[PDB]
Amino acid sequence: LSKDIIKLLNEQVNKEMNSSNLYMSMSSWCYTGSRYSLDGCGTFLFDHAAEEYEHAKKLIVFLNENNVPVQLTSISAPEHKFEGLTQIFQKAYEHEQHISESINNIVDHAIKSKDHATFNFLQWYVSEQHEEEVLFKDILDKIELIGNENHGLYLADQYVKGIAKSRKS
Amino acid sequence: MLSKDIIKLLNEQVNKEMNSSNLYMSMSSWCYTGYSLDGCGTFLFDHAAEEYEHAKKLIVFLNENNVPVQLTSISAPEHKFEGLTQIFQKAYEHEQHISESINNIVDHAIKSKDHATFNFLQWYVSEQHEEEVLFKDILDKIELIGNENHGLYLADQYVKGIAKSRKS
Amino acid sequence: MLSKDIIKLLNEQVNKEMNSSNLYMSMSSWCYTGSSYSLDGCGTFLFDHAAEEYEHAKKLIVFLNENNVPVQLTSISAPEHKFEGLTQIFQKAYEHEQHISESINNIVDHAIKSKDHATFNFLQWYVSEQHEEEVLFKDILDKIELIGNENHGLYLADQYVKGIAKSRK
Amino acid sequence: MLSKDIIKLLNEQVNKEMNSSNLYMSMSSWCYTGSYSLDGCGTFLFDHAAEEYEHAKKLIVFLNENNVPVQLTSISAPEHKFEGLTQIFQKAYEHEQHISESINNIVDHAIKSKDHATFNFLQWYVSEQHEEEVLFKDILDKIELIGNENHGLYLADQYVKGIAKSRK
Amino acid sequence: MLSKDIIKLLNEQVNKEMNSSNLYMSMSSWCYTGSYSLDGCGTFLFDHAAEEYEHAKKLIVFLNENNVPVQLTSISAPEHKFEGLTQIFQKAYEHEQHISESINNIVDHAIKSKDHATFNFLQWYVSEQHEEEVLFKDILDKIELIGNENHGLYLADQYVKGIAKSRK
Amino acid sequence: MLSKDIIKLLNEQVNKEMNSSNLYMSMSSWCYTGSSYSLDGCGTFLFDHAAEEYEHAKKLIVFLNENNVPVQLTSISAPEHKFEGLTQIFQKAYEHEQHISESINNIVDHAIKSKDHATFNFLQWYVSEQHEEEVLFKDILDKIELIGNENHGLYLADQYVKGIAKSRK
Amino acid sequence: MLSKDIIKLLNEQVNKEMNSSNLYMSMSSWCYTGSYSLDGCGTFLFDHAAEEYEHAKKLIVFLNENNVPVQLTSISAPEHKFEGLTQIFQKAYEHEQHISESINNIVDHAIKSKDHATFNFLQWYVSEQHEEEVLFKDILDKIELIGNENHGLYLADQYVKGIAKSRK
Ligand SMILES: [Cl-]
Ligand SMILES: [Cl-]
Ligand SMILES: [Cl-]
Ligand SMILES: [Cl-]
Ligand SMILES: [Cl-]
Ligand SMILES: [Fe+3]
Ligand SMILES: [Fe+3]
Ligand SMILES: [Fe+3]
Ligand code: NA
Ligand code: NA
Ligand code: NA
Ligand code: NA
Ligand code: NA
Ligand code: NA
Ligand code: NA
Ligand code: NA
Ligand code: NA
Ligand code: NA
Ligand code: NA
Ligand code: NA
Ligand code: NA
Ligand code: NA
Ligand code: NA
Ligand code: NA
Ligand code: NA
Ligand code: NA
Repeated sequence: LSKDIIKLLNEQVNKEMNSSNLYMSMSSWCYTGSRYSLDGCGTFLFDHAAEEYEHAKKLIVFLNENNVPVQLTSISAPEHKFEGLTQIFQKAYEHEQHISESINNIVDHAIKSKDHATFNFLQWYVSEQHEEEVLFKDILDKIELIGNENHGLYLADQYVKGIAKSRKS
Repeated sequence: MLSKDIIKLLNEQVNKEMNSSNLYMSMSSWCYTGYSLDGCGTFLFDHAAEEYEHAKKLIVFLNENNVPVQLTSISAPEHKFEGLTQIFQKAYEHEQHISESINNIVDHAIKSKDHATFNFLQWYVSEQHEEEVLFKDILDKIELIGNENHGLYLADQYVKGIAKSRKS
Repeated sequence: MLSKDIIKLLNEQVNKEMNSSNLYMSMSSWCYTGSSYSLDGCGTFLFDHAAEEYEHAKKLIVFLNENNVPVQLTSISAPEHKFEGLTQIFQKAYEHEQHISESINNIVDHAIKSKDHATFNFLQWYVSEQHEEEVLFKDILDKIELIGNENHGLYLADQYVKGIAKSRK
Repeated sequence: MLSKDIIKLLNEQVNKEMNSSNLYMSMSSWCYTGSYSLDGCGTFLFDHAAEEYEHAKKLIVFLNENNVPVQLTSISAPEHKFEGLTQIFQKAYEHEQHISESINNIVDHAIKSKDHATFNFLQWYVSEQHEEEVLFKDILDKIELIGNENHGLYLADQYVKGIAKSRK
Repeated sequence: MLSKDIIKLLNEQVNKEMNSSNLYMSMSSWCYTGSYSLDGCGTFLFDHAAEEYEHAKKLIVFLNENNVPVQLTSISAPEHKFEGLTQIFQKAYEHEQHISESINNIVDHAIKSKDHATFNFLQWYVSEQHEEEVLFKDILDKIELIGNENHGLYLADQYVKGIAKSRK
Repeated sequence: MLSKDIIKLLNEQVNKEMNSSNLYMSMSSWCYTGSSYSLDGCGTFLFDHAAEEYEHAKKLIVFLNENNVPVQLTSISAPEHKFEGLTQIFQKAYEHEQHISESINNIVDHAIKSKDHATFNFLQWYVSEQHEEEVLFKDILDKIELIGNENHGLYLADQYVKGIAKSRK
Repeated sequence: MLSKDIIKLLNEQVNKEMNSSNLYMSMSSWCYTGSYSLDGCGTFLFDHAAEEYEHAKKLIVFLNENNVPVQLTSISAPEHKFEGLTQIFQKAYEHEQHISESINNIVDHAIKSKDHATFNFLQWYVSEQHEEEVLFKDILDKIELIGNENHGLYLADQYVKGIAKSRK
C-alpha cells in the first residue's frame, strides 16, 4: 500500500468512528431533544450509527491483514443540539455526501497509484455508501413531503420506523 | 425515574466503553504490526467489537428511559507497547478498572433504590466479570508458555483458539 | 422466614395490584363508552393491561401461600370512573405505574435491609416487568401528545394503541 | 342496545364475580395457613378463584363490546377465619348456590324483557356455573364421607389435589 | 479478584454443603435401618444429599475459575440416632433454615463489599436453597398432618416416595 | 445376609471414597491456584475424577441401604493441600489409586472367604472401574515424565491432560 | 467337561427351583382362597413362581448344552395352610434366604474345583437371586409397617399389586 493510501485509509477509519458517534447523538435527540419522543427516527439513526461502526471495523481488518498500522486519533464530541427533525436529516444528508466524497477520493488515489487490490476491496464500500446517501436523501424528502402541520411529525416518524424495521429484516 | 447521579455515571460508562473499544483496536493493530501475532490480534479485535456492543446496549437503555446520551471527546489510545506480556497486563488492569466502575454504578443504584436500573445492569456485571477472568487466564497462559524458542508461536495459537471458540 | 415488615408489604402489594386491575378495567370502559367516542384500541389495550395486573396479584398470592404466610385481603375500593380525555387518562395511568414501581422498590429495599435474599430474588421478575410497563405507558402517552387531537388525531392515536395491543398478545 | 335493567344486573354480576374471586383467595389462604397445610384444597380454591375472575372478564368484554359502561364497586373484605375444612366447603357451596340463583335471575329477566341476545350470550355462563356448583357439592360430600378421624384430613386433601390437577 | 472475606465465606459454604450431604446420607440410612424400612423417605433424603453435593461442586467450580484456593475442612461425623420420623424431618428443616441464613449472610456481605459479580453468581443458589427449605417445611407438615396412628407412617412414607419420584 | 466383617469393610470403603473425592478436589484446586501457574487442564481432569469418586461412594451407600445395613459415616479428614509440583501431585494420585485398588481387593477376598457371592458380584463393576482409573493415572504420570518441564513442558502436559478430560466426558 | 460334583449340585439346584415354583403357586392360591381374596399378593406370588421356573429352564439349557444328564426328582407336595399374610411372607423370605445360600454353596464349590466356566455362567443367577431375596425382605417389612388393623390388609395387598404390575 502506498504511503498516501495508508494515510487516507486511517483517516477514513477515524471518520467512520466520528460518524457513528454523530448518529448516536442524533438518535438521542430524537428520543429526548436538545436537553417529543421520535422513536422511529431514533431507532433508524441508532441502527445507522451501528452500521458506520461496522464500516470502521471492516477497514481495520483490511489494514491489519495488509500489515499496516492502524492509527486511531482522538474522538471529538458530536454535536448534540439540533433545531428540528428536518434540520437533523439535512445535516445527516450533508454528512453522508461528505463521506461519499471522501471515499471517492480514496478510490481515485488507488487508481493513480495502480493499487488495484485496494480499488477492488473498496467496491463494497462505494456501493454501500451510495445506498446510504440515497436513503438519507429519500427520508429527508419524505419528511418535507409530509410536513409538520398537525400529526405530520407522527406520520414521518412512522414512515422512518417502517424503513428501520425493513432494513433489519 | 433515574437519578441525576446514576445518569451521569451511565453516560460516563458509555464513554468508557467507547474508549475501551479504541484501546483494544490499537492493541490489536500492535499485535499485527508492532512479528505478526494474528491470534492475539484477532482476539483483541473481537474484544474491541464486544466493548462497542456494551456501549450500544447502554445507549439503548438511556434512549428507552428518555435520558440524554452525552458522548464526550476521548483521547487517542496508546499505540506503542513493550511486548506481548505487557500488552495483556495492561489489558487486564484495564478490565479490572472497568469492573470497578460498573460496581460503583450498581452500588449507587442500591443506595438510591433504583432497582430497575440494578436489574438492568446484571447482564453487564456478569459479562464484564467473564471478560476480566478471560484476560487473567490469557495473561497467565502467556506466562506459563514463556517466550523462549517457539513460545510466542504457541501462545499466539492458544489465543487464536480462544478467539475461534468464542465466535462459534 | 419472612420478616413481619416484608409480610405486611407483600400483603399490601396484593391489595394494590387488585386495586390497579380494577382501575384499568374502569379506564378501559371509559375508552369504550366515556362521556363520547368509542376508542376500542385503547379500550382493548387497557383491558389487557388490567388482566396482567391481576396476574401479578395472583403470582404474589402463590408466593405467600407457598411460603406459609397468611394472605390478608382488605376491601378493594371502587376505582375512579370519570376521566377528562385521552391524554388525561394515560397521564393518570402513567403516574399510577410510577407509584407501583416505587412501591415495589420499597419492598426490595426492605428485603435488602432484612437480608431476605430469597424474597429479593423472587421480586426481580416483578421489578423488571413493572419497569417495562412503566416505559410502555410513557411511550403511549408521548405518542398521544405527538399526534394531537386536531382533526382525526384521536382516531390515529386509537389505531396506534390498537396495534400495540395486538403485537403484545 | 341493552336495556337499563339488564345493564344494571350484568354489572352487578361482574361485581359478584370479583367478590367471589376474593373470597376464594381468602379460603385458599386459610387452607395453607389457617401447624399443617391443606395444599390440595388450597390449590383447588386458588384455581377456582382465578376461574371466577375469568368469568368477570368475559362479562366485561360483553359490556365493552355492547357499548355499555362497566361500573365496578368496592370488593368487600372477605371472611378470613373458618372453623374447619367442612365448614369452609359448606360456605363455598352455599356461595355457589347463591351465584347460580343470581344468574337464573338475570336469565329470567332477559326472557321477560325480550333481550334474547343477552339470553343467548349468557348460556356459557349458566352451563359453567352449574358445573361449578355441582363440583362443590361433590367435594363437600366427599369431605363428609372421608371424615376427620385419624388421617381423614390428609385423605380429603389428596382427593381434592387430584381434582385440581385433572381440571388444569 | 475476589475479596479475602468473600473467599473465606465461599469456602465455608462449600464445607457446609459437604457437611450437609453427609448428614442427609446418615438420615437416609436411619430411614432404611434406624423391623421396617422407610424407603420413600430414605430415597428422598439420599437424593437430597446428592443435590447438596452438586451445590458444593458448583461453588468449587466458581472458586477454581476465579483463581481462588479451595480449602476443604474435615467433615464432622454426622448424627446417626434419631427418635422418629417427625424428629428427623424437624432436624432437617432446622438445618435447611440454617443453610438459608448462611447464604443470606454471604449475599449481604457481597452487597456491602461491592462484589457484585459474586452477588450475581449466587442467585441460582439463593433460589434453589429457598425451594429446598420450603420443600422440607412442606414434608414436615405433611408428616404431622398424617400422624402415626395405625398405618400413618406408611402413608407418610408413600407420600415422600411420590415427591422423590416426581423430582427426578 | 452380609457378614459383620464385610459390613465393616464396605462402610470403611464409603468413608475412603469420600476422603478420596476431597483429596482430588484439593489437588484440582492446587492445579488452578497452587504455589504458581494456572494448570486448568489438570485442574479440570482432577475435578472430574473427584466427582466420579463421590459417585462410587454413592453407589456403595445405595447397596448398603438396599441391603438393610446401617451406613456408619465417620469424620472425613481434611485433605492435604500443599504439593511440590505437577509430577509429584500425579505420583501421589497414582499411589493413592493403587491403595484404593488394594482396599477393594481386600473386600473381594473377604467376600470369597465368607461365600458372599452376591457381594462379590456387586463389587465387579468397582474392581473394573478402579483398574481403569489406576491405569489412567499411570498413563498421565508417564506422559508428564516423557514431556518434562524444560521450556513449555508444563503447558504441553496441561494441554495433554485437558484433552483427556474432554474425551472422557 | 463339568466335574461330577458340580453336575450333582447343578441338578440339585434345578430341583430346588422346580420345588420353589410349586411352593409359590401354593402360596399364591392361599392368597386367593386361603371370604376375601388377596389378589395383589396372589398375582405377585404366581409371577414369582413362574420366574423360578424360568431359572430352572436356564439351568437345564446349560446342562443339555454341556452334555450332562439332567436328573429330575420328585417335587414334594407344598405346604398349603398358612396362618396369615405375615406368616406367608416370612416363610417365603426364609425360603429365599435358603436358595441364596444354596447358590453360594455351588459358586464356592466352582472356585474350589477350578470350574471357572461354571462360576462365570452362574453370575446371572447369583445376581437375580439376590434381587429376589431383597424384594421379599422389602415386602415382608412393608406388610409389617402397614399392620392389619382396619384396612391394613387391603393396603398391603394394593402395595404388592403395584409391585407385581411394575415388574411385568
Ligand atoms: Cl471535541
Ligand atoms: Cl468533551
Ligand atoms: Cl355490586
Ligand atoms: Cl468450615
Ligand atoms: Cl433333589
Ligand atoms: Fe391525516
Ligand atoms: Fe386409613
Ligand atoms: Fe515445543
Ligand atoms: Na455512510
Ligand atoms: Na470488558
Ligand atoms: Na369513549
Ligand atoms: Na404495572
Ligand atoms: Na391450614
Ligand atoms: Na373486543
Ligand atoms: Na362489591
Ligand atoms: Na361459580
Ligand atoms: Na427404619
Ligand atoms: Na471450568
Ligand atoms: Na467441616
Ligand atoms: Na439445602
Ligand atoms: Na497452580
Ligand atoms: Na479411584
Ligand atoms: Na385369601
Ligand atoms: Na441350545
Ligand atoms: Na425334589
Ligand atoms: Na428365588
